[PDB]
Amino acid sequence: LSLEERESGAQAPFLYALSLLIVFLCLAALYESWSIPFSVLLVVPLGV
Amino acid sequence: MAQFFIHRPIFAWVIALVIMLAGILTLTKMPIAQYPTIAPPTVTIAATY
Amino acid sequence: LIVALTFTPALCATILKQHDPNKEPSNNIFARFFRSFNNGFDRMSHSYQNGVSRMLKGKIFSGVLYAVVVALLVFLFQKLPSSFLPEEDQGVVMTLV
Repeated sequence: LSLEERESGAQAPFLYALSLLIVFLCLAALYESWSIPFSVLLVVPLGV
Repeated sequence: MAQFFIHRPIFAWVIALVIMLAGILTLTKMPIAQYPTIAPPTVTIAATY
Repeated sequence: LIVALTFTPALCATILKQHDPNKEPSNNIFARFFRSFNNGFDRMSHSYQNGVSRMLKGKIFSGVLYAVVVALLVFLFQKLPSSFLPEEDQGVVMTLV
């Protein structure tokens, strides 16, 4: 498992950064505004 | 509907951009070859007298 | 079709701008080249309609032309050589002795 685990860890950061881009795009199509989505995006660290 | 997206332009840009990103992502993890797999299966048997 | 139904109309509404009803100067070097192209297609157009009109009138001629084009097709298919996959230089030669 030693050999397998090493490779697995590096990948996880990027999924977090991909999710953010997609969510911003979704927000914008919901409100029809490029800017509104930013307020919703700001709330995320508060939860964590 | 065209009429739907005529009045909601930002939404359309969002559909386009997502489809493009989806392509970009596949392009990094999609294999490359000259030809599609087209080799026929073959089995060889060997015996000695 | 999906993109055209969604992305293109949205783009047409925003990117395009209302036609200027009066634009008197309308002169540029690139515009001059286009104005010639624009008129050429219209010359092309009238001929096509006249051609069509004559074609509708002269049925025998149209029929003989169609027959000829079909005939050549038959002839030509028989005459063209055939193969599976075209030959390619892959930079290697195998010599068998």
